[PDB]
Amino acid sequence: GALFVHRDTPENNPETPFDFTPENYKRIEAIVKNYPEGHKAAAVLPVLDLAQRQNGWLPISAMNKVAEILQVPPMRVYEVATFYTMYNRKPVGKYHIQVCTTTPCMLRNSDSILEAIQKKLGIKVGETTPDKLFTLIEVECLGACVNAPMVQINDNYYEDLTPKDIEEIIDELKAGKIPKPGPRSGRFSCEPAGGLTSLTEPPKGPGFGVQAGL
Amino acid sequence: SNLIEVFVDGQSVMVEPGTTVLQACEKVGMQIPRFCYHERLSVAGNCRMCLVEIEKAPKVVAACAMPVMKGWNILTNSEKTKKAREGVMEFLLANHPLDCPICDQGGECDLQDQSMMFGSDRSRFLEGKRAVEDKNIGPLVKTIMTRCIQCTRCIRFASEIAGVDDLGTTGRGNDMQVGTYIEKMFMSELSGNIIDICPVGALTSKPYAFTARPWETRKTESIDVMDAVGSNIVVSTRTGEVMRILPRMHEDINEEWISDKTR
Amino acid sequence: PKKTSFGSLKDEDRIFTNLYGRHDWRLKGAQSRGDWYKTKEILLKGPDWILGEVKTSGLRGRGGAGFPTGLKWSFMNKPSDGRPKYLVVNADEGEPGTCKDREIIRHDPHKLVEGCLVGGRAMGARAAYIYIRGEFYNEASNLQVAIREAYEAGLIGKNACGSGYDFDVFVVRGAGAYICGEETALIESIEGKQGKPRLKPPFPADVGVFGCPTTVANVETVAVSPTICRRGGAWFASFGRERNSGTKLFNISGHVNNPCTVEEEMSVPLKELIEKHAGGVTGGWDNLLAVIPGGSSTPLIPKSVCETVLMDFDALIQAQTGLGTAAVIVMDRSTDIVKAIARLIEFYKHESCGQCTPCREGVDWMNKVMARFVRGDARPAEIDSLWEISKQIEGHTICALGDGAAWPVQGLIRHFRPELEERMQQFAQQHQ
Amino acid sequence: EPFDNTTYKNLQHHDYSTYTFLDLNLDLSKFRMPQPSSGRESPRH
Ligand SMILES: Cc1cc2nc3c(=O)[nH]c(=O)nc-3n(C[C@H](O)[C@H](O)[C@H](O)COP(=O)(O)O)c2cc1C
Ligand code: SF4
Ligand code: SF4
Ligand code: SF4
Ligand code: FES
Ligand code: FES
Ligand SMILES: [K+]
Repeated sequence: GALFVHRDTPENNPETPFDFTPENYKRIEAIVKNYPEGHKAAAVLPVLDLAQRQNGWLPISAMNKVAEILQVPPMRVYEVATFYTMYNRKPVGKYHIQVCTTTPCMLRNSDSILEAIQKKLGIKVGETTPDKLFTLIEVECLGACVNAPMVQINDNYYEDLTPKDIEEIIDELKAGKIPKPGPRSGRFSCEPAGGLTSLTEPPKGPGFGVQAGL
Repeated sequence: SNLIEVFVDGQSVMVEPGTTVLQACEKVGMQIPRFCYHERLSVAGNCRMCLVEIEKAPKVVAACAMPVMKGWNILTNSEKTKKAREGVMEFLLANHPLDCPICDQGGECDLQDQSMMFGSDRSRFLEGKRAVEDKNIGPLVKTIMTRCIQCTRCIRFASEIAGVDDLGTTGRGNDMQVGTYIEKMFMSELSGNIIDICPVGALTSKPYAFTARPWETRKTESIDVMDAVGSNIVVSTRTGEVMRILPRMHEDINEEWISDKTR
Repeated sequence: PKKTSFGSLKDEDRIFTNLYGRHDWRLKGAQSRGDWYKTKEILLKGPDWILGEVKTSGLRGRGGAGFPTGLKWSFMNKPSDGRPKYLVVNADEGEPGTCKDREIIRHDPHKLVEGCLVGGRAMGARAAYIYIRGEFYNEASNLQVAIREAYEAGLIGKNACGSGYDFDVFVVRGAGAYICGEETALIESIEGKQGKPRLKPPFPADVGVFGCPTTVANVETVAVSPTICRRGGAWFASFGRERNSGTKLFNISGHVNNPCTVEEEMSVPLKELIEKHAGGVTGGWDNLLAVIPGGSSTPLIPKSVCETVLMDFDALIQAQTGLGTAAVIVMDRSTDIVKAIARLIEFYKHESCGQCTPCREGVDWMNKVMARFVRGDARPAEIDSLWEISKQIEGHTICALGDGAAWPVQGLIRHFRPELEERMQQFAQQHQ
Repeated sequence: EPFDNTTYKNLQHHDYSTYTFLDLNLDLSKFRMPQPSSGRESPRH
């Protein structure tokens, strides 16, 4: 699935109503100034991200709006939208769950994490629940390899999951709560699970080791 | 002078600084393979069919893009160079469809001709083939995009020559596609010219579809009268019947383009 | 006498002293651990002195290629020609098995922001763009908070650190693509185009981001830069072997008792590193089957080699692999080696940008082949076919992603051929 | 002030909203130095 050619539909067409709220416009006014004058096209990615946050996905009307305000050919914004994968060109659930499945997360049995999430929601990969609350997709390495298995929901990393651990978060989400991020195993971060083995000593103060010449 | 001396198969040739390897070989009557390099467009370097070995080097460089350095012995026909073309030509034909009999380009296709001059005689590809869906871009240029080799000649021509940033690439990976992403017609006074630059049968003349084959047409070098520019053209006939119109290169008038009305 | 055994890095040497986030990471916390200390006095020594410290320390890029950092940053050291000059930091941590970079921005953000100023002044740059991958939203915000703190403390901006040198820092988030970690493809995303690598020449030191000179450096190779200047390049070189000196962050993951990110010394033995910090291989060291030293772009190695191989660039190169990002991925006997590497290929196939021919049309070919090997639905005569297909991709591509996708296949065919042929026999006789 | 190595000091990211990153970038505007000019409003000019 996930075609790369747009077709007009009643709910997704260039006449769809989209426009940045004035508060967003102020934010854009500062994004464009991170780049040299005459190279205002560098704001395509952040501005497309900002639109997605406002709407949750990018209708065809949204992309054209980004093109109009940055003076960019409309096709040059369709290239960006289809290239990067965090741009949702179709509506997504309220919570986009993203189960990593690359080898490091596969070795630590992510399949059980994926299988557990399907069973709790009764949806196959790529699908959205009938209530439009959740969307589940497999993804590649998310950078939390040592904390495998793990998933991402919207903006947060939930790490060191086990079939029971993940199902709690879904229940917490389905109640309207904001589940705490970070690993659920008994550790906090990339530190060893079985007690520290390094930096178990107060950090040296300013000026330590400074050479004489300096 | 500022000319630098470089060797093509050992033969000395003097070139200006900033000349590319591919241009160095032309100076001595040697023509490197190519699909993405067009002398009248940007440099893309994304087909890798022009990879060439440089003597006393461990890597093969893209002749079209690489500027030449002083005293480079270019080995246009070494074993390493030959196996670079064979490898690349193997990847282009992996997913290409078996449309030569029903393809308008058949008989004047650069993929075909360069396959038989620089590629192997058979295939070791056992998997299934990619298939893309056609895209309508107007009543002139017919699109059968399963034959596109993602060379970007059309994208670079429309942006720079015709000045219409409406063609581009969407997706990524083996699924990357060339098109407009929406129902758009590429209607410009120079629209028909993307037919010629496309080295394969992905873009072909729609009015001319299925009417003739390249080998059975007689070429007559004549002039155009649809405007005052006097574009040089080649009129193709078959059994005393005009079949198509093609540009005839002239640097000082029309380069190698013609307008839709003429074409 | 130079040492012959490496490891046991004393904490007074560990540069990243807040690696695990057990102390305050803000400016006050950073300033209590030597960060942002005598930074002005470093700057006024001049760009040559700063490079001399990096050049003498034997530093090498920590992003995966491993080129000498002193030589690279010296390309920028030429008088301007009317254009800006930029330092770009590659925080697009996307290599599978690697998480070291995520632990520097999130927990030691000020150490990086100190690096930009030290590196930027060395290169004569006027500002720093930091490319932090999209999925690291929370980490990026932490980095943004640190930048504001530095801005309000006069440590950057106009008249940075009181030295008269202006330097701005900007953080730009990628929209999600592994390829955007490539130094040139990263530049394209900053410019707003698609993340497709450029050819070379020109090199970024000639025509970089926005067409101005640019140097792309990894977070790790930039975070440690101020400390090298402070503690002297001679001190840094004392660790690791010759031409491999320093300390490296390691991510040990997969089939280990206690997966962890730990800072150790270069040239540490692989067996010592796993047993000391990671708690050994799950099920005992004899349960070890294969190890991917430098993430996933590097060929795996079998157990017999893991018992004597040191963790540095040259020793691993001598083992038909590479240090890469130093992200150790461990695999045990229970691992299905073919499927495990068949998944890495399916990773590159999706992450391939698609611009150029061999990797666009060839990495999918390898992916389709490896799928049939997993089930055994092949024949032994195709193993040499896949070997040859891989060597047509390697070296014939615009970027190194094509190289990095052929190497995983070659490693599997090199060291584990019987499993492939063993698999095909079972399928042949079952379907009969 | 006492050194405690058993508590997580990275607890500010548990309550980041959906506009945190953009707002921080917005707040870091008055500090920025003026950008260089290419000389033309765009490559299309
Ligand atoms: C496909 C691909 C992905 C890469 N991803 C990263 C990355 O995530 N982080 C990084 O520092 N370098 C990455 N690199 C290497 C960069 O291109 C470049 O070599 C390095 O960032 C430059 O900094 P260095 O001097 O420390 O090596 C990648 C290269 C390739 C081909
Ligand atoms: S484009 Fe060329 S090779 Fe492909 S089907 Fe047409 S004639 Fe044959
Ligand atoms: S349609 Fe033709 S010209 Fe355009 S990219 Fe494909 S092969 Fe090249
Ligand atoms: S090797 Fe692959 S990822 Fe790299 S430039 Fe070529 S197509 Fe793109
Ligand atoms: S392999 Fe899953 S986060 Fe890296
Ligand atoms: S002709 Fe040189 S890579 Fe295409
Ligand atoms: K054609």
